[PDB]
Amino acid sequence: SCRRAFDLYFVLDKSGSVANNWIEIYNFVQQLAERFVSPEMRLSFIVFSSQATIILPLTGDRGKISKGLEDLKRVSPVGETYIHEGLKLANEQIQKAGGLKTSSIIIALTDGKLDGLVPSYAEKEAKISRSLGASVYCVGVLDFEQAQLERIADSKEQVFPVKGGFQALKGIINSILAQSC
Amino acid sequence: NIILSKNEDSQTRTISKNTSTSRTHTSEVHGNAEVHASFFDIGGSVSAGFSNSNSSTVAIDHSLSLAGERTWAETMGLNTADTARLNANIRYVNTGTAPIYNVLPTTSLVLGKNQTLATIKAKENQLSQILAPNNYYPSKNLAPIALNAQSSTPITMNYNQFLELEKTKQLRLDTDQVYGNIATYNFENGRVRVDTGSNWSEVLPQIQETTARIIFNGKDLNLVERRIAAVNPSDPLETTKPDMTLKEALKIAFGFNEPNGNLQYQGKDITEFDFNFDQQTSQNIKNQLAELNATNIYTVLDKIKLNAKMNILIRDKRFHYDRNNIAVGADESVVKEAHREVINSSTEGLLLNIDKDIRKILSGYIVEIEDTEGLKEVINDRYDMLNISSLRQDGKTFIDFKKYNDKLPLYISNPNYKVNVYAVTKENTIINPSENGDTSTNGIKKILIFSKKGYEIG
Amino acid sequence: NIILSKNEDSQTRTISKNTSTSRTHTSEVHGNAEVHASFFDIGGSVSAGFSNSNSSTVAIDHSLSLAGERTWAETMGLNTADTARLNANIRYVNTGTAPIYNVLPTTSLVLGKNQTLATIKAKENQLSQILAPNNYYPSKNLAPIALNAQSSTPITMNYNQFLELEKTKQLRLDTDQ
Amino acid sequence: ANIRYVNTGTAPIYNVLPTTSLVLGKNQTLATIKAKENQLSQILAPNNYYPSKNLAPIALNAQSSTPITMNYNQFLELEKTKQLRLDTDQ
Ligand SMILES: [Mg+2]
Repeated sequence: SCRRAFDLYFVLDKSGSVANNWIEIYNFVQQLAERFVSPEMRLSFIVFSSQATIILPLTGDRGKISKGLEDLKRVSPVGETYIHEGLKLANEQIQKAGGLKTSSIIIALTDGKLDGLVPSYAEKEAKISRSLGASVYCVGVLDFEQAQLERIADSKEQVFPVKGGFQALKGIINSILAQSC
Repeated sequence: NIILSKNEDSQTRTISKNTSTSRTHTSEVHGNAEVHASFFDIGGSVSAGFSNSNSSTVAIDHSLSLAGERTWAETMGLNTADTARLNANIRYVNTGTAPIYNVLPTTSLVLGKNQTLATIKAKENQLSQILAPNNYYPSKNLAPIALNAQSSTPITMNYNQFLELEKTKQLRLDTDQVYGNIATYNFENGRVRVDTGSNWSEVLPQIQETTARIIFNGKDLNLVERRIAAVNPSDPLETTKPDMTLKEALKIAFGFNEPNGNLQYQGKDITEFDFNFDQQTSQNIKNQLAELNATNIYTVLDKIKLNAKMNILIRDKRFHYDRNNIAVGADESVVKEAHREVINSSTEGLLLNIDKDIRKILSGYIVEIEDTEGLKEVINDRYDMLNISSLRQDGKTFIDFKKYNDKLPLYISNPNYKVNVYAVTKENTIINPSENGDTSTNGIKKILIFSKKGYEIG
Repeated sequence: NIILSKNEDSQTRTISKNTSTSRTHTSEVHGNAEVHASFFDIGGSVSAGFSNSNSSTVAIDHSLSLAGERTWAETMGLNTADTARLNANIRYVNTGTAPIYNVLPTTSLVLGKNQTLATIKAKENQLSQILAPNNYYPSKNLAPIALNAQSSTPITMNYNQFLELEKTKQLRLDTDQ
Repeated sequence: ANIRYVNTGTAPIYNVLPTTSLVLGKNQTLATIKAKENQLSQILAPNNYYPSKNLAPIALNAQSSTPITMNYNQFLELEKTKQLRLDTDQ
């Protein structure tokens, strides 16, 4: 039915390919953390590239949340595009929270321009997410790969282009509240 | 190079990495390896550290081949009840002083301490090509011979084995000494003939039983062998030989010379190499340094009598050495020096004229970026992302940061940072994740080779 | 000349173009080709540009054979899961200063940088003809020898390969000594 | 098993090695090892193990179409003494 406690995961692509439009990604992660301000809205930040890292754990304390936003602000997008690794550090947090016993919303920011095995593993690691009672959101940047993103998130719907009339913020925040009471 | 594949839609279910081979000369251990009682007997197990026998050693490129590949397993798709077939391209190469005109050696490929994966011995007389000195068999300008690929029984390898292979990424190659017959002269009509009546297997042991063996590595870092006409006291005949001196030896054996009165080698001074002898040769020389009152052999050098069966290992004192006596990795000092030279700095890749002798002891380079404050942001942060250093045929090592950054050049948000590109010697480099899954460059011992500012590049 | 056909009503499903062969002497590159570290060693990889070894090179007539033909593919009818058999007429030819009286060389036909398509080595002593200087083996006034066509294992070539062949329309011929 | 020929005399052998037979007990022969002749060109010098101590020891029926058969009663004896015998020709 409906719920109140949501856990948002912010997997961020800090690869060189998206070193230009990093701010947009930060803004989307700032304009989103600015919205959901419910004590039950535990946020978590993650940034991948040559390897992902847990910038902000899963918690609802703006004391550390703002701290994270301050760090994501001072980031230099560079390195390969190992998105799967990021999506992983996301599920690792979920499965440690309760697995299905947790309503999570993984939001991955990337160009969707994966290469080699990354696609295979990303798509797979992504399904590993939806296999834990969670929803995947591919908020791509630049002329991202709509195709890939589709195979990464739930459906072509959870694919919102950061660029637009809040199409992302709106379509997303309103798609998340469409599950709240 | 080798090529591992799942024993028979399969095209990417196969890994193909390159390899680096190099003659070896395995010595003894430190002093604790439990050796059977038959070790302190006569001839029994007393290998005297090193003896007669060719044994090369290969290493499998630990770098990447695809994208986010991980554990050859998932890459290929091998499960407990599966078999993996090995295949590779190898070339026989003579390092001695004489050539072989027909039957090549029967080399056996081993994995670990005794697990033989196969025994390669291409047909006899099948080839008429010549295995001349310092000249790879299948002429470098031809097609390298390929293992079980041109056969009815390939190379079997079970999951447990295929597992080990990954754990070390290295195989061993032992080769016998049965060489084809020998090519001799013929005063009559001055012709070069191959006498079916004389095969090395007959006239070869003698050489090893009436000479001095010296392993030097100056021409490169590859152990070169040579035997000099030493003398034996117990043998009347073998006394008819000209008395030999370690000095004179290093002059004809390899080519050491006396430019201004200093016995050097194409530049390096005889004092830049370490002298290592075997249990026997040790004494035979110690007793000389005794009746000659001296502590430095480099001095009484030209006064050391080389007796048959004597073994000596002259290796460059610069770099460090392993168990097989191979160019492992020198000290940070020498390392840095070789890179002091710069030719072109770019947001794409550095172009240097790094020293060959050095570059050979380097596994790879770690590209990172230090913030004006003190941050350690690294580009290729995975142990398998060290594969960057290229090499133009002009003799200049070309580095590239792009090979590990979405094929796009550097990202300088603030042209005041510090592009820190380190170097990792073989001895230090890692090849597999930690007890956990640390695919990072965290636990490494790299060396600072570069460090220019954002505005000091472009 | 060579003759490519779909590995076994088929009469026009086969392409037959002529070829131009000529001894070669491949030298070194410009100065950037990434060569393994074993290049600046003694004897190792130091081919000194060019050395001892016979290596000819053929090129396939890129012109037309039929009407509006296009892409050998549609011409023959080769699809991903198909095999194409190669065949050709070749002649040994001595260029040196001395003649060979019996066993001819074991030349291997290559495609690309290492893809060997076969290794031709007609029987030894089988011939008593003489391979005199500046004189093609199968006397120009005779019938040119033909690859796997006079054998139990022809010349296998998959779609991907048959594709490359078209992309360059050239094969390589290396010969021993 | 992994075995190695080893010369103890005063002269060397240059080719054909001996035809040694493995026995169990007083007459129960378990096999007769006699690696191919001329197959090897290595030298069996004095006080020097055949497969050079710095190499790979030869292994019985493991590199063959008929291994080494041993029934329960035999396998039993083996345990009862934990010792085999090796006789070699000349
Ligand atoms: Mg990218």
